[PDB]
Amino acid sequence: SGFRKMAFPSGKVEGCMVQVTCGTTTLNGLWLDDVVYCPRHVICTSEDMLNPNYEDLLIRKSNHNFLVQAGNVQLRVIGHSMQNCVLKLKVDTANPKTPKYKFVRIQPGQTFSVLACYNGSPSGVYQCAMRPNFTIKGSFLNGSCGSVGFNIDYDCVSFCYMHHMELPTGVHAGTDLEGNFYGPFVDRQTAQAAGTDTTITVNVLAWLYAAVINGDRWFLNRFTTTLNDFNLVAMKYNYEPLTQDHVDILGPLSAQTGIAVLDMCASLKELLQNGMNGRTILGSALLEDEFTPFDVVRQCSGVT
Amino acid sequence: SGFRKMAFPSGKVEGCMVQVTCGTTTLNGLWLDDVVYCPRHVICTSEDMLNPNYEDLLIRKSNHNFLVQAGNVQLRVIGHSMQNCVLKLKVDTANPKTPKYKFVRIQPGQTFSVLACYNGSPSGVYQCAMRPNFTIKGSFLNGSCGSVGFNIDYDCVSFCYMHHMELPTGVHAGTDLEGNFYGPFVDRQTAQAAGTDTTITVNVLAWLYAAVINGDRWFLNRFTTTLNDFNLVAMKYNYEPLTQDHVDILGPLSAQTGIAVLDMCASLKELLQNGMNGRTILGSALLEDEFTPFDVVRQCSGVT
Ligand SMILES: O=C(c1cc(=O)[nH]c2ccccc12)N1CCN(c2cccc(Cl)c2)C(=O)C1
Ligand SMILES: O=C(c1cc(=O)[nH]c2ccccc12)N1CCN(c2cccc(Cl)c2)C(=O)C1
Repeated sequence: SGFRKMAFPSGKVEGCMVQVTCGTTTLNGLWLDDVVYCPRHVICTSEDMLNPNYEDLLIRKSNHNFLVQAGNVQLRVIGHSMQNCVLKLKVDTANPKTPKYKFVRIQPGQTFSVLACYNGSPSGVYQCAMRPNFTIKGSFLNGSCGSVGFNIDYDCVSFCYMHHMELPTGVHAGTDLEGNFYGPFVDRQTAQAAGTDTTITVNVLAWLYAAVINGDRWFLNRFTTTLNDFNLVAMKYNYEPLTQDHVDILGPLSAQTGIAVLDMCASLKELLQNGMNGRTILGSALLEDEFTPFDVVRQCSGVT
Repeated sequence: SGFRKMAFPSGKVEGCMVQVTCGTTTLNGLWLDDVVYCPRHVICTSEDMLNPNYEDLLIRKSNHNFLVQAGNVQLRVIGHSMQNCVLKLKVDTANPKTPKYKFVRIQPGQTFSVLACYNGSPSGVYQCAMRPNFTIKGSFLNGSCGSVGFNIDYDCVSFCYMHHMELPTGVHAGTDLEGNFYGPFVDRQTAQAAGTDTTITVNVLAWLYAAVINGDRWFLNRFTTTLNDFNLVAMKYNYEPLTQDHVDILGPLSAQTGIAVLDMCASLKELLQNGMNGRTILGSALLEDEFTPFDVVRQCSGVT
């Protein structure tokens, strides 16, 4: 029992973190095989960031201007190229610690772990979700760029995120490992609007299922509702619409607890309409939406 | 910016996790040098746990009855001994992945990361605190015993906790790496009372400092208070008494924000007396007490 915001063990990713310096800018790189991946804004000076022309800035850079250091050892850069918003620096040495890996572009509402890094050294690991507005509520300071988000399936690391930016509002923006930003964000120091941050309904419900499994059942009522009735309430409270796919995905949680998905929907409807009345659910005084049904199942079954 | 419950990177500890089987019981072990540390209740059958006599149960066990498996390789057990509530199994091979390490007994209110494991394989990592009642609010399932809690100082892992038990209330009890339980708990399947779980006041204040640093400043008022006036309010709300040592420890946070510790105390006093009024602080609708002043400083400075 117990429910915590749990991250994947970071060992496989720690073995991939390197430092990338270009000019006066230092950030993190991801070394997999003989390629180091990093945000392309490593080639920018703080003056360039207002309106960078990355192709022109990159023309002035050669392989020897990219300093890549793995631990205390310097890697030799034999090639460099830009793929969307990431640079791929080909090095002469394959990372001996390269785990089995994939690059995946995740959907909003999906969760992943971040290994926050500074100067190629890992400082911490935390779990977060890709928000419906394509931002992440991370914890990143100066030099954290290049830090990655990932999931692990037994021994295969699916890298899904690379940190690039912090918006004026303190939320974070980044790309997948092919350099495509999640959202409408661009790697420019300009006024960028995040958009409405809605609540991931299927995740709140999965967390209500974990709460029931964990003995916290005060919020369960004698009511049911329909997908349409529920979604009328969900829209008013800036919650994502619940679809039949979400209901299907909650099936194992519904089967384990014996609580039909629509019955749990009615409990959530009353929690939204009446608030928590000073009470807590799983030690929280608000509805948590950064646990997918896969995360709840995993944390309540023991998958290593 | 951003504030998250951040754990230490778990790589150094993942390299130490092994599986320990004795009879029909399998749990996790910590392999450091040529010794595997594990809960002594690995020698108990589910019938023995009502009132085990560990010395007598241990007499019936020989080195060959302890199956230790590191990955898919079996380790040879050449010695076994009991130290308080832990078994120390001497193996013929030193762990090649042994990091620099120490064994430390932590104080209540101190935080640490847990690498939750099952069958010697790491499944997740999360951050928690040793509660003032010497329990931990973990997330552990069947087979999680032997999972460890640690802190990292650059390259030195200080192991502080080994998981042993789940109380009937769902909170967790365990020992330091010398086998001494934190609290009055005993490794027996018996009715054990946890005690009053008070709030770690110095940690709530450190988190209020992180909130101010992170732009969440609504709760700051025009008032101050005294250590004695504050503690009168703290006692009523089951908060730990704040001492001059706690005030000293908050010094760097007070210096960085320009807010005197007693002024922050008055803000917390009003938050306790009036509640949050439906508002949030760092994305939470309750006062968080599992971030020490060292954690807040570390997460707001970038220590790797
Ligand atoms: O290192 C950071 C940084 C990242 C972060 O998440 N939090 C911080 C908090 C305090 C100070 C700095 C940071 N930078 C430099 C690059 N950078 C940027 C600026 C413009 C465009 C692009 Cl793609 C990137 C940033 O956003 C800011
Ligand atoms: O593996 C677990 C377990 C640990 C846990 O933290 N959560 C669980 C949730 C569901 C089912 C089992 C568990 N056990 C076996 C040993 N055990 C025990 C019993 C008596 C004494 C001693 Cl020292 C230990 C337990 O408390 C329970």
